Formats: sequence, C-alpha cells, structure tokens
Amino acid sequence: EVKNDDLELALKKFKRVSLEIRRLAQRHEYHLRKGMRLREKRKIAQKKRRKFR
Amino acid sequence: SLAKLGEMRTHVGMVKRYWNPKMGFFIEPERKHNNDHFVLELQRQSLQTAYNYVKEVAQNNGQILFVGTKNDYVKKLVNNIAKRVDVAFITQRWLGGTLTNFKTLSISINKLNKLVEKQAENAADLTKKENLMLSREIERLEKFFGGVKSLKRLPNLLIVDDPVYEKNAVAEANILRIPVVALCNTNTNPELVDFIIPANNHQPQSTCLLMNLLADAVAEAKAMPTMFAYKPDEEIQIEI
Amino acid sequence: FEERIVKLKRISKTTKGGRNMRFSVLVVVGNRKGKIGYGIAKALEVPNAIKKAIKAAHNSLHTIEIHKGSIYHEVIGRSGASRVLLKPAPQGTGIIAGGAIRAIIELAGYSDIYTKNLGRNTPINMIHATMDGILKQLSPRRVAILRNKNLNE
Amino acid sequence: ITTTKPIKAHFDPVADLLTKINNARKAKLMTVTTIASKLKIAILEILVKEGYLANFQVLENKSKTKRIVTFNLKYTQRRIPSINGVKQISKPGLRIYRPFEKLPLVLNGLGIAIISTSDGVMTDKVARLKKIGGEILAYVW
Amino acid sequence: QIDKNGIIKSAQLHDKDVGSIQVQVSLLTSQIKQLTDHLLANKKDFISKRGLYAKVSKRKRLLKYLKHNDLEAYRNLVKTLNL
Amino acid sequence: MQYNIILLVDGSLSLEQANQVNEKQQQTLTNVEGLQTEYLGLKELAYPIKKQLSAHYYRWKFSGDNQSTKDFKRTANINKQVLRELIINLEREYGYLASINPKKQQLALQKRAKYDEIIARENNPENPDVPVTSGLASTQPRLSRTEKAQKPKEELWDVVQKMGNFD
Amino acid sequence: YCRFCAIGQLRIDLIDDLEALKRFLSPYAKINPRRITGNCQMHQRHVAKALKRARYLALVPFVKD
RNA sequence: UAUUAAUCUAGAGUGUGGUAGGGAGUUUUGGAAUUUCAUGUGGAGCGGUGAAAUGCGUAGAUAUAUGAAGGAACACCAGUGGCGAAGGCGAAAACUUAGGCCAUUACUGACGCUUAGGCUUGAAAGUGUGGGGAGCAAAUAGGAUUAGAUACCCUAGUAGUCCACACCGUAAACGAUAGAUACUAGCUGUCGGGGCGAUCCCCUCGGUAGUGAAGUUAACACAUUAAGUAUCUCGCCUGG
Repeated sequence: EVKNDDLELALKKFKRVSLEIRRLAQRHEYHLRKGMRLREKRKIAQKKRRKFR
Repeated sequence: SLAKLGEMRTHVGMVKRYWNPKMGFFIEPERKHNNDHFVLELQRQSLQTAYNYVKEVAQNNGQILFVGTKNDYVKKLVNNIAKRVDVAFITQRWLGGTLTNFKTLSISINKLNKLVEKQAENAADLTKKENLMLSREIERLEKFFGGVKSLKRLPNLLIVDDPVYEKNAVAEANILRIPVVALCNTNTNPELVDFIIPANNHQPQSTCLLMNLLADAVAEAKAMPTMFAYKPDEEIQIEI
Repeated sequence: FEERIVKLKRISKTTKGGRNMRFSVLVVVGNRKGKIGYGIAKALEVPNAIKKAIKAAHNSLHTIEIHKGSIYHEVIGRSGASRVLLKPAPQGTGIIAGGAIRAIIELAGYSDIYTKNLGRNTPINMIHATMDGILKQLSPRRVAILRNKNLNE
Repeated sequence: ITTTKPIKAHFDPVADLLTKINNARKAKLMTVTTIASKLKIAILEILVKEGYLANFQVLENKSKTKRIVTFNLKYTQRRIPSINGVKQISKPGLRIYRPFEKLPLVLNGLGIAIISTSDGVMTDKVARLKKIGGEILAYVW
Repeated sequence: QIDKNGIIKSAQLHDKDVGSIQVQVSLLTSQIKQLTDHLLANKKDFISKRGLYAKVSKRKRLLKYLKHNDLEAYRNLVKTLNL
Repeated sequence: MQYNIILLVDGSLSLEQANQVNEKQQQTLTNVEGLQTEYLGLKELAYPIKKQLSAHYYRWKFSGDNQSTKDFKRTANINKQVLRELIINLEREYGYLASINPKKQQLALQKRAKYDEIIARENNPENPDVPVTSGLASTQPRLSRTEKAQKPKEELWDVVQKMGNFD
Repeated sequence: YCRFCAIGQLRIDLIDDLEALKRFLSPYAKINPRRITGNCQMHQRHVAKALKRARYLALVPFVKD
C-alpha cells in the first residue's frame, strides 16, 4: 500500500489506508472460527445495509 | 359534475410499490414506472355513494365534522368548508379518544370556556405571574383541544382525509356506530372505512374536489347556493 | 344490567421499593334479555377495578339467539389455549356444568348443556373460551337464508 | 372456459378441492379450480344444487383423461359466502363408511351431507328416504 | 457426460416419447453407473452418495411399477444391470 | 466442453522464448485442439508469483475432450519457462444464450455509457428509465373449453354503504 | 454500475472484458462488495472469481496498490 | 377403498434451449507472511497482559530486507448471500460432477410420497498408520487478579490441529422449524431461469430470508419455505 502525494499530503491520504489495514489485519491474535467468520461477514453485511445502505 | 373525469385533472400517482390485493380494485396495480394510479370511474361512483349518504344524513339533521388535521392544505380546505357552511370541525390534534371518552373532555372544554369567561370578567385582580400561568394553561388546553372544542355532542357522521392519518378518528368512530368516509390511499387498507373512496392526498386534484363536494352536499341540503358538484372541471387547487 | 363478577386476579407489579397491588377483575353484564358482555379491568382496590370492568363490559352488550336452547351442535371453544367443550343436552336430562360455565350459559338464556372444561383452571381464559365457544354458534335461520336452499334441514 | 395453463395434480384430488376452496375464501377469491372426476363432478353438482357454491364449468382438453373443473363460490347479497369451510369425509386412510342406519343429520337439521350410497351422490334427506346407505364424501354447511 | 439426450432417444416406445418409463430407467441406470464411478473415485462425496441412493431406489420403484402395470412395457426392458 | 488457457512465460525474457513456450505447449495438447495463437505483449506481475515479476501473456481457446488438462498443467509447471499454465472450463460459469441479438442495444448503449464523458450523451451511467417492453413468452398453453353451466350468481357492487340509508 | 449486463456480452472469462472486471476493482486491488457495486451479482461473482484468478495470475497484487 | 386396459400430463420425473453457485471429493500450482537456512547490522532490550511477570537475549536476542525448504489456510471480492439432504463450502484451475432455475406447450402415463427395517452421511475434536510442529494449541510450565484456581489474560510447548485411508456415526446438527404433494397477498430486501430491453428501476415462475393481509399460535412470533391451508407418512413429547 504505497502513498506518494506530497511531503505531508501523502501521509494524509495514507491515514485511511493505515486504518483499513489495521481493521483488516487485527483478527490474527485471538480465537476465531470459520462459521463465526461467515457469521461476522453476514453481520457486517447487515451493518452496511442498514447504516451505509 | 359529481366527481366527473374532468374534475380530477391529474390525481393519479402514489408512492413506489405499496398496494394491497383488494386495493387493486379501486387502484390499478403497479405501473411500469412504479406508480399506483387512482382510477377515475370508481372514484366517481364511490363519491356518488358518499355524497348521497351524507345528503340523507344532513336531511336527518345530524352532527358532522370536517377534519383538517393536515398541516396546511386540508386545513385550508376545511376552513373553506366552514366558511361556506357553518359546522363544527377539528383541525388540531384529534386526541386519542374524544368520542368514546368525552365526559372528562366535556368537563375539560367547559372548564376552558368558563376560564375564558372569567378572564373576560377579570381585570388584573392578582399578581401577574398567576395571570401568566393562567394564559399558560389556556394555551396548553388550546394546543390539544384546538381541533375538538366546537362540538358539544358526539358526531353522527365524520369525514377523513386519510385513513392512516386519522387513526384516532376512525378508532373512535368504530367504537361508536357512525359510518366513516375517508380518502383511501394505496398504502392504506380498505377494510377499515365504511365508505372507501380512492382519493389521493399526495395528488391534490382528488382531495380538494372531494372536500368541496362534501361541503356542497350539506350546503344544498340546507337550501343555500352551491359552489361545485355540477362543473366538468372545478377549481385547480394543485398543491406545490 | 346485572354486571355480575366471575373472577378477580390477585396481581402485583414490582417497582422502586415495595410492590404495587393492582389486582384485576373480570365482570359479565346482562339484563335477563340475552344481553352478554365481558370486561376485564384493574385498579388499586376492589371497587374502582370493579367499576372500571363494569364500564368496559357494559360498553358492548350482545344478544344471542335461542333455538332448542342448548348448544345444538358439538363445539369446543379455545381462547388462549383453554378447552371449553359444549355439546347438545336434551331438554329433559337436566343441566350439568361448571359454576362459571353455568353462569355463562344461564346468563345467555339457554338451557341444559353438556359442558366439559379441560386442562387449566384459570378463570380468566375459562370465561374467554366459554364466551368464544357459545358465541361462535350459528343460527338455523343463518344457514337457511345464506344458502340458496331455503329449507333448513 | 379455456384455462390457458394446466393446473398441477395434487397428492389426492379431494384434498386439492379443500385446499383450493379454503385458500380462495382466505385470500378473498371467488373462483376455485379442482380436478374433474365423475365422483368429483357429481359432488360439485350436488353442492351447487343445495346452494353452497356458484356456477361450475367442466373443462376437457382433448379427452376425459385431462379434465378439470372451475367453479365460482356462492356469495350471498350480504357478502357472506355460502361456503362455511368445506371438509372431506372420504379421507385417504380415514375412509369412514356409514350404513343407512348410521346416516346422520348435519348439526341437528341445519347442514347437508353428501352420501354416495349405491348409485351416485345423494343428499342426506333422500339417502334416508331411499333406505340405502354408503360412502359419505364431504361436509358443507 | 450425464448422457442427457443419448440415453433418452434409445428406449423410446412410441414415435415421439422423450420421457418414457423405459428411457427414465435407462437414464437412471446410466447416472447410477456414472455416479458409482464418481463414488469409487470420490469416497467422501456425501451429497453424491445420497443422490445415488435416491436414483437407484427410484429406479427400483419404476421397475416395480413397470412390472405392476403392463407386461409388454417391460418386456423390451430386461437390460437392468444385475449380477 | 469449453476451454481457455492462459500462459505466462518466464520473466521479462524476449518474445523468442515466449514463442518457444508456445511451441512447447503445442505438443502438450495431444489431440484436443481449436486453439488460437494470440499474445498480449509484456505485462508485469505485481507480487513474486513463482519466481518472477513479469511475463508475456498468451491465450489459447480450444474445445473438445476434457482429458487433456492435467497433463498440460503439470508439464507447464515443471517446465521453468512457464510460471502460469491456467486452464478454464465449465467450472467457470458464464452465458451463451441462444437469444443474444436482443442484447445488441446493451452492446451499443454501454459503449455509449463508457463514453459518457462526451456532451453528446444524455443518458447517465446509472439512469432510471425502464425501457423494457416486459415481454413474457412464459405461459404454458393449453386448449380447453367448458362443458356445464348452472345457477348463475351475482352480488351487489363493491362499494360498502353502512345501513344503506340514514334518513 | 454493472459492466457485463450493461455491455450485454454475457460471456465472462479471463481475458475478454478485463477492463469491465476492473471497473468493480478499486485501485487498491480490492473489489467492492454487493452493497457498493449494486449489480445483478452474477457478473459481480464472476468478477470475484476472475480477479481472484488475476491475483493468482499476478495481474493485481495481493496486498499492494 | 383397492385392481383391470390405454391413450392426457397435470405431480413422479424426462427431452430440447439456456443456466447461478466458495456444493462435494480427487488432482495441479503459487507465494504475499512467519520459522530454519544466507547475507548482514546493532546496542540492551525483546515477550506480554488488568500492573506486570514466565520465557528469549550481549555468544548478537528483538529488530532489519528479500530469497530456497516447509506446511496452515488463502486480506477485499463475500451479497437484509449463493450452493448445499441438515450437516458444510471463500487464492485459482481441471475431472466426475449432485442438485438449484425457467422457456418446460412436448413426453411412458399415476408410475407417486413418507417411510419404522435397512443404506449413507452428520461438523469438529480426539485417535491407528506416513509426514511438517513452519504456526497454533489442548494436556503441560510459569507469572498473575479470586480466600485457592486448576477459571480472565500472557508467554511458550507433546499428541493433535493439516493433509489421505479414515474411525467415534455424536452437537448450539439452529430456521432451536421432519419430509412430499396443492394453494395463499402486498411489501421489504439477496439470487437464478426464460422472455425483451443499456445495466437497478422490466414481467413470469422458483431457491434461501424477513414485516405483514387472510390464516395460525399460549404469546413471542410463522406467514408463500408456515407453526397456514388440507392431505400422506414416519419418529418423538403425555412432568422434572
């Protein structure tokens, strides 16, 4: 994930990218299950269909 | 004439994809562009039935109400109804029970009138904070009783601008034995009103016409000049 | 307008300290002319709850037809899963029923009836089920007129 | 009356009749369709003769093999349907056969029973009079 | 590879009959052989094992009917896989 | 059985070795043929895929017997000159509808939509208009006619009037 | 904004409509969900398979731009 | 009620045209990333929770960057989901390919469905054999809050987890909803088919879901896939 815009604007655009990577890769330090993975996929689908629509 | 095709300039149209099976009778099914269109002939026949029934009720000399609970359009319509024929009417909040429960509301409106009479008789006999509280209470009673304060007796017949918009009115009318006249919409249900008329409130061409003709029925019943119900196309009161 | 009571339910709602006792009552109103009306209400004490239930019941009065004044067709009434079965008793076998069932049957103007209450013994749903069972019966005239065949046989 | 589409066969035809009629009165429908048997056409005709349901049309496509029937439900001027809920008596696995001595009268002389005794569909009164008993098919009152 | 049309035009009884009980049982037997090769190649195919049982016992039902109703209708059908 | 093959050659090497890869893969397909020899030039590979960071893209679309796939994949993976050997068949699911000429309007209007940046178009890439004629061709026909008729029945008109009169 | 029912090709494979497949692909080498693409989802799931193939084919990086 | 004969299919299903899906199993490949190995550097920390601690570490640990071996599963794509006999399936691909979907007029022509008997599968754990322990982790070892504590947590680590023959043939096997047949709105929203159009906003019929009419239920709540409507069948609950 490269971000090259300016001296500081590159990091301003990289803020969202870093947030996305942190939220995506945070699930490799605790217990999880594949059925629960599909469960949480459905849950986030419902969340984005109700709030983000 | 009486809900003639011309009088409804363009009253067809409603929200996208909301229609009951037995509302497929008075309102044709979903359009290619997702619009429930209100038919004209069935509107005319239903309004003819409602017109004759309200005419014979007025011959019976019962008490009626023209409901203007809606913000501006129907409120102005019922104001015109009242200025054309003198009749008790409700424009503010139709309370959740004012016909099945009206005893403690009769005493409430009597307290209101008595307090106004006393204030007319009174001229600053107390501290002004108590007068401020007096006006406070008067306006508190007005903001709930502002619609229902002109009738001292239960109505023998009532009209409705929308069956879902007047749930309290239709509920209190079904508690009693008075028939209901309403302007049903395709999102409403037709198993609730004693006189189902496919008149749109979103499209004003139907509701304005029906309010004017309901006024005119009791106007001609009272032997006074009649404004509408004989014109091929009445006043175009299209709301913006 | 007898406004006869059938059962009072001892109830209490928990609140911030103590328990508010607002025991409910259920009454049946009739005027010896076949009029029937059931009403359930509640208040702090007995008289207020009784008066409220009386008003609620008398607000709607219903009369049922009498022909061969038993439940001339076997029928079981359920209101909230309470079995109350009424079956035709001949006019010379004598009335055999339960107390609440006897009250409901005799208030309607009927005669000897073959009744049977089942399962639960909570009188509120007993009265509701008995009312539903007795009031859902159709008259011979009803089918005689609704059907094209005028003869009722 | 051309169907323009053939209906799908049920597990049993009398239960198809019951389901179609009950869902028609439940969905506020006035026309019902069912298979066409000599027994079933006879039962529909005898139901019509006793004022329970309206006109019936037997529809044959190219042979008696593919035959159905579409019948309207009776609706009195009071908007009350004459069909108070049809029921079957000749139930698959619950085939109840009553002799002439065991022919009953429906809810104490209010309803009509359909009895095919020995030659065809017969109403309750004629079945008692004909001193012949047999199968009881359906109950409509 | 399902043998969709090939097995159907073979055992026809009449001029135009693409659903003949004979051709239904022929299709069922062809699919049973194919799904048996499937099962021996794939021992852990549970869905296909269930489908194979369904097909084979429906073939048994169809054979029972074809013997029950008309002799000639299964006089030309004696090729059912056995032994 | 429909078949596609995508070949990726070893690294950023010259197109001559890409043609050598073509020749090598020619003999791998024993008798099932129909392939078309096309090249997509040199395209980079973003992440290290097997050992390389770029390749030359080739596609061969044959059809026929489906047994000449496993051997192709193994001989192309064993050979160092190929890094991707991919073969596509029915497990890839797509459309080949017999009635595709009614979609030519879509063919023209999406290319118009992809060229919506010109002023000469009024239709947006997502524009609600409902232009379909709603053809069905979805009725199972049957020829039948009535045989009996008895007891005509009628009812009142469907406008409820409570008590019918209040005079 | 569909790109395969709109184009009417109806034929999805590896390399014949790659730009149409990438129309649902963000520059971040990630595909937008159904709630963002809003298409018939036959073509969107075909995009899913085709671009996961592309990641396997190293057309677009796994975790990179 | 059951049988007899055949044409009609209209459910059993079948044909032609199309057809979505991570179905399943078997097979093929790949490395983003970690560990070992290779190059190094570097100074005093790393490891981590509730505060920390066990533990690794001056011999070079943690870190720092890629590369061969290794094996796990394959960020987004992922759907008010699809498929799937519930069970379960998400890098990609192939073989068999089950079943989902309509246009299904056409087609043997009642053949049918449940189904105790029986057959199969039913996650995963664990475990007999052959592997890796790279990574994880039951058991295990330590520190730690509980009055201890085996229980929260953290660190490591054997079988095992992962693969194949597989076994236990058990579940929170959940839609806590047995199947098959015929029918029942609307609407909310995901999907398939045919049809015809730019795609959504088009129709029809279905798969998986919901609010909700009639209908049903003890209410919550089912509601087109019923717990409905009726049928058919099997099994079970007649108190803990």
